[PDB]
Amino acid sequence: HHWGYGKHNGPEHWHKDFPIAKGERQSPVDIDTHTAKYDPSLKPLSVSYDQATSLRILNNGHAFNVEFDDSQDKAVLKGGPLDGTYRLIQFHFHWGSLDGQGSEHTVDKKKYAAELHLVHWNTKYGDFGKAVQQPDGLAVLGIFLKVGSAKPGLQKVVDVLDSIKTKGKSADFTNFDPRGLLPESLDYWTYPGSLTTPPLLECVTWIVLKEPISVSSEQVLKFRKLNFNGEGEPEELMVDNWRPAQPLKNRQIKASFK
Ligand SMILES: NS(=O)(=O)c1ccc(C(=O)NCc2c(F)cccc2F)cc1
Ligand SMILES: [Hg+2]
Ligand SMILES: [Zn+2]
Repeated sequence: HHWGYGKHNGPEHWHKDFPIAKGERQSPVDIDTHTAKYDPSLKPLSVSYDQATSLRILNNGHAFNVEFDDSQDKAVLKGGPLDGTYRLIQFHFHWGSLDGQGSEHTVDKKKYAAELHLVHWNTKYGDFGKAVQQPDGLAVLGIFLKVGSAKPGLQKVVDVLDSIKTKGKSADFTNFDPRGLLPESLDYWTYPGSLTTPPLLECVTWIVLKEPISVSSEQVLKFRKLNFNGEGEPEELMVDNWRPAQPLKNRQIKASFK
């Protein structure tokens, strides 16, 4: 049936319907800090989210996405290893059933409690659908979440989760500022990869921030109360919706710092 994160339809089965799962540039990967190459020609990241217009938050059965209006250059990502402008279309998280797991990428094999993905698409391609048919169509900003103190900027997201408990449910979510989810430093690692969920298209330039943000135990607890199932079906808690790290193969992870 449809792919999932369970025993019978999880990551290890995806290859059957999406053969690209065993490709050459799959994500996520483990970031070996001692092997990453400091590249002094990498420009600083430019995050312009001052004009961001959030619209809706939705539970799609795999995670919850906060969608933005990408009809024009309102919230964009430029600089870093990117060429051209990339528009923010949505952000979502991957998290675990326990605090010691949840992130997709790992640093020196270390797993974080969750990982935030800010999905952007290259404006040169006209629309998101075209962008996903190109090796440089997407840019995803990956941010790690570690359990500690509450992140004020995340609370609005946490408060609306009750409204979208089950698959298919959505709630209007305007005036949310994504800048409140950013760590203080924009230092990062970057490597060419893919979507971490089917169809696993290899169209992504991954930019993983070095500094993680802190969220309270109660904040991530609320993520865990979401459901994979739709209303009226047997309850399956939405936890551990992350894909294990893939082989790096012939790729180099570059760092923007030393
Ligand atoms: N975890 S992650 O790598 O950042 C990521 C980001 C975006 C998407 C997505 O937009 N799905 C849409 C989509 C389809 F549903 C079908 C075909 C192409 C797509 F882009 C999936 C995974
Ligand atoms: Hg592609
Ligand atoms: Zn993701």
